[PDB]
Amino acid sequence: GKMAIVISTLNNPWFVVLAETAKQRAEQLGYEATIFDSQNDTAKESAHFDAIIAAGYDAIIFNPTDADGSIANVKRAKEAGIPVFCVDRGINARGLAVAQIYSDNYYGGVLAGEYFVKFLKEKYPDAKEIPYAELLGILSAQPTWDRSNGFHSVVDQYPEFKMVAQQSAEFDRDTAYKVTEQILQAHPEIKAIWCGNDAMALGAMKACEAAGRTDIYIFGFDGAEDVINAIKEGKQIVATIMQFPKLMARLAVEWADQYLRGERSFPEIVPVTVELVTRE
Repeated sequence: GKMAIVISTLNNPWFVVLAETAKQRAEQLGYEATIFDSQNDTAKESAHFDAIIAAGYDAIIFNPTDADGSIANVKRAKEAGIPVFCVDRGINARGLAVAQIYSDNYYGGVLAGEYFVKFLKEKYPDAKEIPYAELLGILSAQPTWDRSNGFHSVVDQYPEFKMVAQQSAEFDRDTAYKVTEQILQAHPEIKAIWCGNDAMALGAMKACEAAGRTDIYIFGFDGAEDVINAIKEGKQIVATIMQFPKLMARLAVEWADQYLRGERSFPEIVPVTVELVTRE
């Protein structure tokens, strides 16, 4: 059998790992697999779907370019009797894809908020107020808000923690440096910074270092090598959340295999868990 891997782009290592891992796993499970690159263009994606259908692929492993724009493509595959398993990104429709597998950003935010409170209440057990800042990801991106909302679902229950600044740094390291530099001038009372990803945590740390604010504790998300090393080295970044993209890609392929072997009972919306990383 053959599986088509339709990836949103290959211009970012995150997506390359997803596509290549899926192809590898399909081959391990005895299938042929081919990667199709949509190049962040829903029209290119649509053309790939039509080619894939015409060529009679047995399953599609899909990373959509747009949660709305990609719906019609999955519907055409469904009408052609080709099962679709989404990975990393989803579509805003049910009953079309067999399953939509994604990293549990909301739960990661919950884990991060829990540790934020644990760590900071250990450092500051008596403080009436623990002011902090939040760096958001890209405002239009679902992961931005799943992470932030998860964090706040925990931290907002502890009124002593006071968010005195909240701003996007675009999931970007250099932007986070600039934004953090400004936040430190405007809100020097902060004791901590919660960051929607590791790139932004690294930028925040460099801004803190430049300001001599080595006392401020920083919390991130992704499990990037540089942040894991910073945490392990006892730097002021003290936590992150590890994601498992290879497990996500492999799960989509494994479920596709299971489906072709006759299984039909799959949940449609499928979070793949994440894990807290700390000094200790």
